[PDB]
Amino acid sequence: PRRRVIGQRKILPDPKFGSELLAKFVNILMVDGKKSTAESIVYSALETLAQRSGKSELEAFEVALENVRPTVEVKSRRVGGSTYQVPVEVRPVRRNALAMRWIVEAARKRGDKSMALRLANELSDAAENKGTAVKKREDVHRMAEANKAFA
Amino acid sequence: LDIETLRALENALLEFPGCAMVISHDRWFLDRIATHILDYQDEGKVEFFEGNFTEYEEYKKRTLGADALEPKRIKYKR
Amino acid sequence: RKQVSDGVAHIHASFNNTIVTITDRQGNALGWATAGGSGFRGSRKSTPFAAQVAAERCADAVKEYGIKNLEVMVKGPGPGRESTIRALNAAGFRITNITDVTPIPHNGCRPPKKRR
Amino acid sequence: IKVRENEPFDVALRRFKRSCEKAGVLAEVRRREFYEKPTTERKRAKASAVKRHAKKLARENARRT
RNA sequence: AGUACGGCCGCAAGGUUAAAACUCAAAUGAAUUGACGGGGGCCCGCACAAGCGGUGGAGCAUGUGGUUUAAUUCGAUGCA
RNA sequence: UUGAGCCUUGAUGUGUAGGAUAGGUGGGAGGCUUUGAAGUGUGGACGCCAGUCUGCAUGGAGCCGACCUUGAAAUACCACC
Ligand SMILES: [Mg+2]
Ligand SMILES: [Mg+2]
Repeated sequence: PRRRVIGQRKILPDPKFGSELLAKFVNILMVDGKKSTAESIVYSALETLAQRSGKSELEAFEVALENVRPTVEVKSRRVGGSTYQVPVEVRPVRRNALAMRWIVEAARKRGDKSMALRLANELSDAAENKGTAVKKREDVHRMAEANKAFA
Repeated sequence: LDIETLRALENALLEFPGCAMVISHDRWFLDRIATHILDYQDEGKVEFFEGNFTEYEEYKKRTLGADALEPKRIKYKR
Repeated sequence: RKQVSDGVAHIHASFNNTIVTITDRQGNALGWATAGGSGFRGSRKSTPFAAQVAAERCADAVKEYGIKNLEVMVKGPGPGRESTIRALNAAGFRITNITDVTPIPHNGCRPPKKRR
Repeated sequence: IKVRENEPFDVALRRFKRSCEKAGVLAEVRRREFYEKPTTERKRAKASAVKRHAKKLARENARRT
């Protein structure tokens, strides 16, 4: 914010798979402080994706992530009383965060079955460049291309 | 239908609360209204794609194949 | 066609638009493109990018002539009076020389009143 | 204005031509100022410039870095 | 009120010379301390930005306004 | 400078099967090329992209039919086309 540089919280590794990448995903899907529910959904959905993809557990998560994590984004950057969005690059840390938020939001849409399946479908579509999350990354990528004049 | 009735139908379809499935061969008319693409291919596979025609083409470009020549234009005479 | 070898690229950079014309050495226009008419109509047509695109759009549509060298003539105060030679060079052209033909009166006609 | 490249440049710098006004004079002859706004403008222009010298003259300043 | 009237000057626009009745207890200059500025500089804070979750829609609870009432006791009224 | 027509000279005709771009009947036999080749290097045009037509260069005598399993046969002329 205004004054300082704030610290980090360093997160805790995911129980079943020793990667903090999936731990942050569980935290994003978390609602109302119910972490046991959040991990239960993620574990089940990632397991029923292992039957749909072939990659074991984590490769099939990253190849979904790498498809929906963007590279540039437009933010309101007025100068002279302006109303146009300057396309700017996204730092690598935010790229994962924007990817996870988009996947979870899309999964909360596309109501087909319980949350286990809705998540499972979305990562499978992300793994093949098809879902609503990968569509959203294209919308922002297309909104930055339209604004590429401003730099 | 002509272009005028076509545009009127497109507007009426847009102002629809329910849902519709439209079979057509007019790519432009289908593109101006379609939100989910159900496209038939060879060997009886019906590829389903949630999105409009712009993002359908973008998905194909994202995972595409290298060629562009459909026809042969065989003949009539002899 | 006509396989012209040495051409002349005219950059008309205004505060609101950029116009690129590649002619021959005698001033016969071969092709032209504008930042405004290249899909940037609005507040984005007065940007160094829109002039760069108009130079790509004007390097295209003169490939029929096989132009190798380009004498560049820049004219006007504009955002795209520099981001255009880079696009002309990046389109395979060999910039022979660059000239700023910007009309400066020797204290001639009276300009308009300033906008308050 | 005109610039010749010789054999190797890849670097055409006639943007370095700021010795010629071009921009400063295009931005000025583009509007009718007044017969006397330039008179006021130039008087303001170097009433400030002389003061800047009347400050640069005072180089015996205190305040310990 | 540099106005009216009268002179003089002007093709005219008008210029110049130039009052009074009446009316007010001030008008005014410079500088001071503040406050304010769609003035400038620096800095801040959930102020914005980045997010999460709400309210405004529905039912009910509670308070208020109004309106009713024999009385709907009185008080609190931007933030506060 | 053109527009239109007409006569010539060229160039051109990818279905499937076929050796590979096969217009139609021909009507006949072998001619073609050596008046320098079946080619390699090169340039343009067409290109249903397989490709065959082309201006050249030293080298210049071998390319198809005929044989048939394809609805048809082999630019091997002038034809009126
Ligand atoms: Mg007077
Ligand atoms: Mg008078």
